[PDB]
Amino acid sequence: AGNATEVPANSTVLSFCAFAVDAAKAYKDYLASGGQPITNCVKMLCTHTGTGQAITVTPEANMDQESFGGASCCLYCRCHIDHPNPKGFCDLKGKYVQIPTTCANDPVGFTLKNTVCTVCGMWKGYGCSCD
Amino acid sequence: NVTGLFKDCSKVITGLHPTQAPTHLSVDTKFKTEGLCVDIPGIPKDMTYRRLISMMGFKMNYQVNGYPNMFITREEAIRHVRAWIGFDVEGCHATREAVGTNLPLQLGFSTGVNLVAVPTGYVDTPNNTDFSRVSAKPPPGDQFKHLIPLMYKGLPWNVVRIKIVQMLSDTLKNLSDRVVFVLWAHGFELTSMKYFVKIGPERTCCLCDRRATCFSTASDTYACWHHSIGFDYVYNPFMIDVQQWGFTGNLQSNHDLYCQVHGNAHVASCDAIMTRCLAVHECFV
Ligand SMILES: CN(C)C(=O)c1cccc(O)c1
Ligand SMILES: [Zn+2]
Ligand SMILES: [Zn+2]
Ligand SMILES: [Zn+2]
Ligand SMILES: [Zn+2]
Repeated sequence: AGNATEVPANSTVLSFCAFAVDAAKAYKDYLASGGQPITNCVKMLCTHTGTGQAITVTPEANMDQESFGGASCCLYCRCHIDHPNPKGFCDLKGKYVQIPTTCANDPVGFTLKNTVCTVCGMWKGYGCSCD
Repeated sequence: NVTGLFKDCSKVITGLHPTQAPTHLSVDTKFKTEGLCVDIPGIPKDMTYRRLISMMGFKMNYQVNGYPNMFITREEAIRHVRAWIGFDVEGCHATREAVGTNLPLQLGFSTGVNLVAVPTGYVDTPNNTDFSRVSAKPPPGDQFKHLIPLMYKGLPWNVVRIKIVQMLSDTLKNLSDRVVFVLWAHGFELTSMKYFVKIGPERTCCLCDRRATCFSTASDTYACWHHSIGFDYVYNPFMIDVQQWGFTGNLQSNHDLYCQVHGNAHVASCDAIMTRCLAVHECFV
């Protein structure tokens, strides 16, 4: 009974991060020890004519990005663990997330390490127009 | 190629919207085309779902610098025989809103302690994972009848994990700097450990210079077995599965080859006592 959500290539990393005190540090350390990034994300097909904003209601990739389903790029959603936000809710689940093509091999690691500018809506260091 | 880890146990016929699905596998077929997914104008997100996600199938085979191995060899376990705590869990099954996973019900230890938990699972929602009470029933059959009264005597998990840490600390503080859980067919015991174990690099006690065996979510602090009052998680435990040592039948038949003082009283603690007793007879007698 039931429907699978995961593939065996992700079992080790998800188990490690599901038990960690600090899941983000565990994922960073797993990668630094030679582990593969989490796969089986929700990658979208789009027109690559979007606004390029980081977190959007519909896919908004520009020609320098890819669009993904938001929950699938969130380590806390992927491991089914608590979110660090004060009220414990997610800012990615229920939205699409734009990720620079140069980083699209590891969308989960990208979202853990980067920050969205609250003024222009683009990733700091990857589109932010506020200097 | 799929795994049962994080299997969605809901009875919802359809998959999830692309923005809400944790994975490509979990996206509904309606959004899948040309090898990936599409957003479809006019198709809403689901804002009221509760999907039970299974914790059966963890794999602790990573090798990460500075993080100790959880599962240890028979030789390492023998050196730490004073840290051995037999551990067994009897589960109940998800029912009604979900089916297909086992939830911890009676947690038993070689100290003779049995702790009963409210049936609790990991329910994905549109905003988070809700660790919450779920509908459950004991497995049917006469061998499981004793679990029936336990369905209404459970304690919330926040109380159970504090009691586990206190019991382990009271037992081991003058015996070892660690715990080695002694298991027989470890899968469900490892699933149960998700509810009360955390891992990370080796740390020391907040209140003294000893190795940390406990963690507190209240303060993000670490304690040894002597200063862990009020601590809620077991930190960096070790474990070994005795069944992997070449035995062929059930636990009781192998235990009974060397021991006659532990009659089976059909309870999690008795299975935990038999498991540690079998390991001790195999390694030291
Ligand atoms: C994309 N989804 C699922 C929406 O809920 C939505 C929200 C705002 C505008 C819009 O066109 C669609
Ligand atoms: Zn999330
Ligand atoms: Zn900006
Ligand atoms: Zn201490
Ligand atoms: Zn015995």
